[PDB]
Amino acid sequence: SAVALPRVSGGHDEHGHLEEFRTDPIGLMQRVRDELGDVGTFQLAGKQVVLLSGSHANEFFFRAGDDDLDQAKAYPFMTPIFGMLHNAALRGEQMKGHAATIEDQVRRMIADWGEAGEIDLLDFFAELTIYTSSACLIGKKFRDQLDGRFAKLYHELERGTDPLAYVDPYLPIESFRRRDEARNGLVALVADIMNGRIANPSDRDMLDVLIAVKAETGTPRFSADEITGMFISMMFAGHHTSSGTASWTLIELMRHRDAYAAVIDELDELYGDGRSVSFHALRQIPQLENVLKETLRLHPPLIILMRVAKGEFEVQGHRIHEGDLVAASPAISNRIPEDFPDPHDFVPARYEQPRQEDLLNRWTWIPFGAGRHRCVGAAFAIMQIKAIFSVLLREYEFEMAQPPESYRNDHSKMVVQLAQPAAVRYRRR
Ligand code: HEM
Repeated sequence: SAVALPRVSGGHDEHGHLEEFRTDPIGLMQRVRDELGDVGTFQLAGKQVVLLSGSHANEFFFRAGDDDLDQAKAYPFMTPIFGMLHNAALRGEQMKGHAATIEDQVRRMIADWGEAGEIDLLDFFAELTIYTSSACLIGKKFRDQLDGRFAKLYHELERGTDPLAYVDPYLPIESFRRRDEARNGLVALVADIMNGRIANPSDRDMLDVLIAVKAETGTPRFSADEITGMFISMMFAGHHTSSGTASWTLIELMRHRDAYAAVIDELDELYGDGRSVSFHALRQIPQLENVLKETLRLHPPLIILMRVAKGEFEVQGHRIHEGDLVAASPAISNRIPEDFPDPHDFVPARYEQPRQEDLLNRWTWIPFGAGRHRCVGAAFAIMQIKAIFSVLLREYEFEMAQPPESYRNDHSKMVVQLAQPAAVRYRRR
């Protein structure tokens, strides 16, 4: 019985649909839903990906236990990179402080901005998010010993996630080589901070905690190599997502001056009570929030969510087998026509009380995913954007220095990022 799941057209290239997935993954995924519907597959090298879409299919996907759809082995490119977080830095009691930390990191970042100038959205926000994450999730003391170097290396790590990892995480290609060398540079970086603390024993941070943990032998339990990895781990899920979202929030505001105007008036109005960013970032900021939600629907940082099937299951009559990669796609589900009218349109109103399309499509509006394993950093990420823009939009006004269309994502790697250049002009309000 040579029966198989329905497969999307194409896949002609050497590694099937891989070549396409590295160029236009969203187009490939839309063609799957368009030709096959809710359940369809495409081939990534040797592996088959079972792409689920639509409310019913996604519900099955998100309500499944880690015993059915495991995430652990779904992203082999993470092994070389790495080599819970919630308890350490995401406790609600900590949000207020993180709001202040973030505000401080932003003001520090733009400190040399002056009157007017230009920045690159990817460069600015990517580095800014390294500082906010490192400062909040690990500690300011640690962040203060970091600079553009750490950021540049961390970026090489993210550019080391070419879909070819599904063939082998250690292929002798350039991106995988750069990835390994970059991590080697991150260890040298962390080791230097570690030796400074040991040679010269106060506010304590997560690095202090990891350095102090002793093995039963009495010897320290973690090496510089292991600490760097854990640190890379703590910041990975929150870095490229925040950087990208921040970039696309400013891009959309700039593309739609009407939304920009509204956000600005509301911020000046909100802050008119004299309270701080750490006070307002934890509280409602409607216009800004709806622009954010609309930015996440149109440009979700994770365009595909992966899993490895453990058992034998059936989704809408189609049979999934153990070993199959099962996948959900926020890029695709977030634009399903019947759930989000004019899906390709930037319509913040979509989330105002009268519609709240985000809450009426619990299994389709999945920029943060859904179910039990819905992004645990969601509240932090929202607070961060509020905190970041409360500072930027009040101090500076922005404008595009390139055609509106040239602002787009780079889909060559599993981790999505803004293509360059992404130049933007700024000027003090
Ligand atoms: C607005 C920016 C962000 C977006 C769109 C986002 C989105 C997501 C999505 C879609 C998932 C689920 C992935 C899957 O189902 O395979 C996820 C998981 C996760 N995110 Fe985020 N995230 C963002 C920011 C952050 C930040 C800033 C942090 C760190 C404070 C973070 C930490 C995590 C963690 C730890 C998980 C794993 C959750 C679990 O499996 O239980 N995220 N995120």
